[PDB]
Parts: sequence; structure tokens; C-alpha cells
Amino acid sequence: SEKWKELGETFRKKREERRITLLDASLFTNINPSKLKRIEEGDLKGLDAEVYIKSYIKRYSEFLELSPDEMLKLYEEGKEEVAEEVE
Amino acid sequence: LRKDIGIDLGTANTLVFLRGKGIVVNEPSVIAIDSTTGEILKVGLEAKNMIGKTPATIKAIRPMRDGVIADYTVALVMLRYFINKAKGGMNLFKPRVVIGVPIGITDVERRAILDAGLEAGASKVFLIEEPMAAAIGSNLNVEEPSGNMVVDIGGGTTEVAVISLGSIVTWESIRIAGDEMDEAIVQYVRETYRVAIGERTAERVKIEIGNVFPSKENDELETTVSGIDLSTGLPRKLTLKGGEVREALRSVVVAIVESVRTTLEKTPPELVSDIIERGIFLTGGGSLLRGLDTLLQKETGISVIRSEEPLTAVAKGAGMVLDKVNILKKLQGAG
Repeated sequence: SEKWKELGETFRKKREERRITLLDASLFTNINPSKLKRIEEGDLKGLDAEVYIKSYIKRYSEFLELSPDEMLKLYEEGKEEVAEEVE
Repeated sequence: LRKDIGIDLGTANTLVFLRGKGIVVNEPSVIAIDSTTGEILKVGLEAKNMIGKTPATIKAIRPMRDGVIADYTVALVMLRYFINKAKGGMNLFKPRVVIGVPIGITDVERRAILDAGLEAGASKVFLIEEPMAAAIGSNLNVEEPSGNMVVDIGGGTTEVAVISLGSIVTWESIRIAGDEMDEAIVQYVRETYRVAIGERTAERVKIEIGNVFPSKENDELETTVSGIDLSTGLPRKLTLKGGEVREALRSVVVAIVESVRTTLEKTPPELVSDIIERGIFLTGGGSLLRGLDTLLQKETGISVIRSEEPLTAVAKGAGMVLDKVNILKKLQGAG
């Protein structure tokens, strides 16, 4: 959750470090600027099935200079961060 | 009745999912009978074992020849074995059983498995095509109207299915998938060195250094295996490099690719757009070839997702499904 926010924050920050618009990004990874936006503001709750959310993350990260693993790791801390927050 | 189980009958290992527990069974799909009487001796792992100790006093029977059931009496017996190891022993109720079937299957082949299961001990049995079970086991929403594409490569058959609205809309099944991989390794070894290796070794070579994509990394994977020199009858020992092996494996896999590509083409465009966005879900024990994901991508242009649990997905689905009444009430029944 907070870790998701920091997730999308790294994505946003790393994309902008280049002449890359959301819409350019979506053309190179067949994502949808809509979905990428959400990812960047850290809002993943119902974006899609978990299996597919973890694949956008992989794909985005591979498209930017990012470490896919350090990014999925965050996504997963993020999940346990809502988990722990339940009961 | 009391416990609910999903079975993924495979031509390699059978997996049994128990609800409330998990995969409670992963044992090889083999019965060992004595080479003389025809006395069914052991089933499962107990049979993989004594087949390696005493192969000369035993006939090994693998009930699922290709995709479906050949030796129905042997099946019956195997079936009865797994439902029982899964049941628990301390359990004494007939369980509810959902078994995974291949997509292209005649009702006759269907009637059979339903019966077998019922005899094997199930109080009630359902069927479900292996891919729908997989999709359900990974938590894709198959009820949703967005296209999904699963590619289940087993050992017997590679299946390519488009799911949309709790249903399959397009599919392809072909008989090349992992045993044809092992097979290519054996042949390669035979024809380049004059050495004979066999099933279990083929399978381990495939695991340690198999690949279908070039790269400094894959080319320096090595392994050593032992076989018999076909010229001297003597035991040799080779060291195989991931890079000699790739040539052979690619040939085999080209045909799985073609199957995926051939599917996308006859897919309804609206769903293709969803699949190009989400990716192809690559699952199954057959699928664990280094670079297979990468090769599929390069060759169809859609991204490829690997299941986090490639071996247990169908079973978990076959069990997951006994809650999903809306998808349940659609499955063929007996009991």
C-alpha cells in the first residue's frame, strides 16, 4: 500500500527521466495508459487479476531500466502490507 | 461426501489436490506388475523405486498412454490408489472428485473416466478440461468477459485455450510436449556420441541444462550423464553443454509455437486485443524449458507469463471448482 505507492513512484520517476510519455510507454508494452497511470499512483487493488498485475509490473520494469525483481518484491511487500492490516 | 479432491492425471506425475490442505499427492503415474504373473505389485512412487532396483522382474505400465485412458483396468487401479492416498487412510467416506481431462475428447473416452472414478471410490465425479482448471487455479477470472489464453504443456500433449465467460472459445491440441523433448535429447545423444541414455536421464538433462534461447548464460550450463556405449557395450559418461542441446530442442518446440500462433489467428479479434494486453499464461510441467517464455514472445509478439506454480495449477483448479457452483453446474457429472 505505502510500498505500492513507492512502487509506482519509482516507475513514474524512472519513466520521466526520459522523453517518454505514458502513451508512448503503452505502445511499447501493450499496456494501457489507464493501467500504467493507476500503477504509478500506486492503486492496484482491482486493476486486474493478480497474475496479470504481476506481469504488467514485470513488463514495465523491463521497459524502463528497472530491476524486475526489486519491483515485484515491492509489489509483494505491498500485499502483506494490506494483509497484516486486515486482522 | 466428506472431503473434496481434484486430480490432475498426467503422463508424468499425478497430482492430487485436497481442499483445506493442498497438494497432498505428487507421485509418478506408474504401476509395477511382476513380469510373469501379471500381479499388480506397487503403484506410484513405491513403483518408480522398485523399478530402478529390480527392472528385470517387472513390467511398468503407464495408464495414460497419450492423453486419455488406455488400460481401463489399470487406470481403475491407479485411480483407486491416488484417491485413497489423498483421502487419508483415517478417512472412511467416499470423496468428491473432479478430474482434469484434455479438451479434444470423445464422449466415449469421457464416459469411461467418469466410471473409473466412480469405481475407484468417488461418491461423485466431475470432469473439467485441464486449461479451465489451470485458469481457475491461478486466480484469473474466467467468469469475466475479458479474453484469457492458457498454454498447458504437459508430457503428453500441449493444449492452447482461449477462455472467455467461463467457457472455451478457441483451442488447439497437439501431441508434442515434453516427452518429445526428452525423446529428442536421447536421439541427439545417440547420434552424436554413440551412447545410449534413457528416460530418467533424458529428463534430468532436460532439467539441468535444457534451453531454447541463446545467451552466454544458457551456453555454459553443463551436466554429466551416464549411458552405455552402443559399440562397446560398456558404460560411458558424457558431459553435455546447454548449447549442443538447444539445436535439438528447438526443432521440437517450433511445433508448439505454431500451435499457439495457429490459435491466435482463428481467435475473435475482441479477445485478441485483451490477450495482447494481458499476455499468454504459460503453465504445465512441459513448459519449464529455459527460454520457452522468451521464444514464444519473439515468435508471436505477445508477452508470455509463467505460472508461479506450473505443476499444481490444474489440480488446485479441479478442487477450487467445487465451490464455484456457477462453473460447477456446467461440468459433466456422475454420482
